[PDB]
Amino acid sequence: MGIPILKLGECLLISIQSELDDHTAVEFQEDLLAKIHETSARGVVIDITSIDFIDSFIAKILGDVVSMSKLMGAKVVVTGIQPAVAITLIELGITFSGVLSAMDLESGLEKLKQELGE
Amino acid sequence: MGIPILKLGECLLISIQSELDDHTAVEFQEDLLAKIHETSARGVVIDITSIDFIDSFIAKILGDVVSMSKLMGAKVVVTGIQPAVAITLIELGITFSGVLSAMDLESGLEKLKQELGE
Amino acid sequence: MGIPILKLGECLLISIQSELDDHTAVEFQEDLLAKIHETSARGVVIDITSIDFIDSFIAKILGDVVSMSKLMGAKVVVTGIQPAVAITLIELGITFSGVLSAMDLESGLEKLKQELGE
Amino acid sequence: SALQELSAPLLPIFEKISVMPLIGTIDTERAKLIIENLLIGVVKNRSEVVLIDITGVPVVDTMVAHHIIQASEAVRLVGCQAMLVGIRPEQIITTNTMKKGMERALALTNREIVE
Amino acid sequence: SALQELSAPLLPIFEKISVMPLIGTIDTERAKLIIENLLIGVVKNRSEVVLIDITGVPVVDTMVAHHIIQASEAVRLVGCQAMLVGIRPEQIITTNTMKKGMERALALTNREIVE
Amino acid sequence: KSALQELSAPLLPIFEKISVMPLIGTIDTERAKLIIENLLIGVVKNRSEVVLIDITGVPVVDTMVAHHIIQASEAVRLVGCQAMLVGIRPEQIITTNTMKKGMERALALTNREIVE
Amino acid sequence: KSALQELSAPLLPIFEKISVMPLIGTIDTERAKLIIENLLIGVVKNRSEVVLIDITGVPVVDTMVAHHIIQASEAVRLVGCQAMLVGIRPEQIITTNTMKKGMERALALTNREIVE
Amino acid sequence: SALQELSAPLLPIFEKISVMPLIGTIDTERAKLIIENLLIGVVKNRSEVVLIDITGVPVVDTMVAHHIIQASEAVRLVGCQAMLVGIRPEQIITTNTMKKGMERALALTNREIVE
Amino acid sequence: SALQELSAPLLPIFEKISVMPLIGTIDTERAKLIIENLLIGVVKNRSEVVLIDITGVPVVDTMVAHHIIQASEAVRLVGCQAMLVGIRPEQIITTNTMKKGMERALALTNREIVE
Repeated sequence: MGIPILKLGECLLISIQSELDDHTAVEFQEDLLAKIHETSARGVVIDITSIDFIDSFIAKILGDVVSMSKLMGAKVVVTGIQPAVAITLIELGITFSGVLSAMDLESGLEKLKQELGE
Repeated sequence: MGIPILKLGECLLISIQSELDDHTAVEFQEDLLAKIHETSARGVVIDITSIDFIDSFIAKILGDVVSMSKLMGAKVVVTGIQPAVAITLIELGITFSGVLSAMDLESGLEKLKQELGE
Repeated sequence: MGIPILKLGECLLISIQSELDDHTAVEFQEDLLAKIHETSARGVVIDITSIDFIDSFIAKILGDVVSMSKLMGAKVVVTGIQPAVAITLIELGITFSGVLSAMDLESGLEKLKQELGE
Repeated sequence: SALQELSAPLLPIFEKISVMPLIGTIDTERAKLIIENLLIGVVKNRSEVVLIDITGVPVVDTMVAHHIIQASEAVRLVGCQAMLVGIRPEQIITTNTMKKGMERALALTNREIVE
Repeated sequence: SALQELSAPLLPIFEKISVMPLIGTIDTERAKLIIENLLIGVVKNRSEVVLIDITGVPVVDTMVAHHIIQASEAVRLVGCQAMLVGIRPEQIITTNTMKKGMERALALTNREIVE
Repeated sequence: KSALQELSAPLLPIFEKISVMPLIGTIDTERAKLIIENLLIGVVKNRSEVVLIDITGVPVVDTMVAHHIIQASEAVRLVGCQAMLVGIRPEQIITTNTMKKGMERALALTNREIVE
Repeated sequence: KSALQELSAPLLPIFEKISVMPLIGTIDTERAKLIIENLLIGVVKNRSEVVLIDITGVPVVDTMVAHHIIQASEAVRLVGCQAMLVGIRPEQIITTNTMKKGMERALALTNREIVE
Repeated sequence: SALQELSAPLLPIFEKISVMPLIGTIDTERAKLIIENLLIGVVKNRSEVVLIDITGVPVVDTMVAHHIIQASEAVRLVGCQAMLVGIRPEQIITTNTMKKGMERALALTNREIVE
Repeated sequence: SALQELSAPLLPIFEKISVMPLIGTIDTERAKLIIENLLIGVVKNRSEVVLIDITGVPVVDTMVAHHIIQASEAVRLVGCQAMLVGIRPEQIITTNTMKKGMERALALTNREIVE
């Protein structure tokens, strides 16, 4: 499907396969938000570890959906950014404060267990 | 290709979006044990909440990946079995002892962390 | 002369009467900074309840003396704000962070004196 | 008539926004800020859980969620929608539902509910 | 073009009423009972403090005062005006102010605000 | 044919389900419910008609029967009514919303507490 | 049409009732059981077939699905099999004597003990 | 060379830069970043204690002191020289000396060094 | 180019040897004893993990190991390779990894790590 099915213990856990287009990523923002409407979770975990290339057009969407789902009412971490994509993501001039990027998926939920439910 | 895998620390929260044939499923089945032995695995949580129907060309594989992955050295649970897909297992020669089924992806970790750790 | 500073012990209250002139706004800016220079204050509470409307040139002055007295070294607290002038403060480039606003004068010292030294 | 809504539990004071997605209703600002000093209302919830889409001028709504902070404590916009967050030509606390925004409202004024 | 909104502070489902001096708005008899049992809401307030007046028929307003008693639990008229209640052609629990009717609702489900 | 209606019997506060029958020959559940009320000693029972829509014009065979059990053994309660069922009332009795919270206060009136 | 067999929905052990419906055409007692098993969850459930005479030759819709519901409902149990009904023996599942001492051990499997 | 400079102690490691103020060394932007997903290096330093001076290109230097804020965590520069700090074309955490930079790096990994 | 590592966390000393396996760079013996007494460097390491291989030069290298044991204290070696120790024409304390080599350095000077 490209999008996963996602539900995990008063949080969420969304994975992302290898993708290249912004015809997938436009509905993908609605595919993430429509779950967090019905499922009332106080934080998602987006994982972009499998990707090796994100263009400057698609980097707006992942540069938005962190700020989008915060406005919905859930914190957003982004886990496992590759070194190739993390260089070219800066050329999209970010103001990333509120990203809370962990290193891998195992230490990712240890951060949202610290934020949610102390 | 299609079906991902993701780790949580001595666990494996694999998912299934939609299944078509055994050629995808054997590619999925070969992806499972190759991702077992690469890391150290203790328990695999299989999510099957998004399958409409099944047949014995496919259900024989999913009815035996319990018997595959138990011998590899890890327990397994099959969480989220659909009502219509469970009644299509009546033709099978039932050996589903210790398959340790659950109801949803949250309760998979409830019946797996009881077996292992705090 | 109509804008009387008054000590209360490490805190300097003030009031503002019915203003109708920008000539007050150049008279008023001096005595606020001069009294806070001589008296070693640590927090100034401003009461602006008796105004119906503040012109954009005057709100440029009153919106800056919350920073000059902050740069002088005392936390400014603006209390007693009529709501009908806040709509006129919408179109102004208001970045009122750290101004620590309140509602009435009891809400002045229950906020600032709590948040300063005690 | 044209009169939207106002409630008042008075330790906070919150409100409900119905479906009037037109820019001609500036009155939802001017019916809120009149009581913000007529009673001692500390924190508030806009609670726009029922709505379809904003036109494209939300500065009657996303700026009145700033000038409440000039009069009083903060604002807790509850329950944005799918097409609502999907357009942002433009911060705030923005929790999820009404049953948890009231929990942090007492928590930001040091109260809680157990028995 | 009809609106009688509600809310949900996590056990009870209280309701708000602006001035609807008519009989074509029969919806508050029906649009309350369907959300009453959609989510499990125990206590249901009325909060009709802004209402002048009741013309000749609170029969709808008193049927629903005894509907939800035998549907789920204990309605509460909140702050009925003194000029309004003088209409008496012809029980239930009630209060004076919206801020304390919620507190005595919490006592009838055995919870209380702490600190 | 359909003369079977319903009965069950859990631990001592019993209940009796009622599925859909909007007829006027419903005198059986007026009778066969009271039969088990002293065939076994059940103190408090239920009615559980959360799926029954609707009654035509006869609460006299539906709520005065909730007064025999007040004097047979003890205080039956209605478990859930649909909003359009009770939406007409040209007509008291303890009731509840669902079975999972109606059976809670059933144990309160008969001195039991389900906790661990 | 008699579009009912029975199904109740109490607290988490969600049991069931079955009258004398001894015919293979009543396959409706399967999907009506399966669809509720993910509507709410259910960590155990009962059947309570205390009134049934008799299963003709088909336990393959009754006792076969009892392990085809272990896949979702976590160890269903039979409650109160009749005397002559167990004379049927073509060829397991937890059973008990009756509801009042079947519910209690069905409460033991969900961390709930009766305390007064 | 192409394998320029690194080590790998206990969980928060460091980096080290000797005198090479040439734009052709783009490797210290990249060759450190390959190690960050190689092992889980949470906090890492820079220690440019001997470098005079960055001419007009801290894009290879300061922007790669923004990647680890989005890769793992909390990069910190150790002892910028007295002449380099006057050169500022354009934040983060930074320090003076490697031993005191390590200790306040161990507070962001919740350990210490004293017996 | 003819300079390798002026390097210290200053209670012990770290040092890294990258690829220069040739007899001409004796300066890692000269310039490393310079900073050795320029500060209070008790323990120091080598960490020659990237070194394949030593041709005929331990006659410079192990003479350095004869010096700090009679200058200050107990130099140690971290991470000799497989084919590196296979060269044996012809001692000291060695370890395997840098993260655990520091522990045996701190245990030799009585310091431990909590948490």
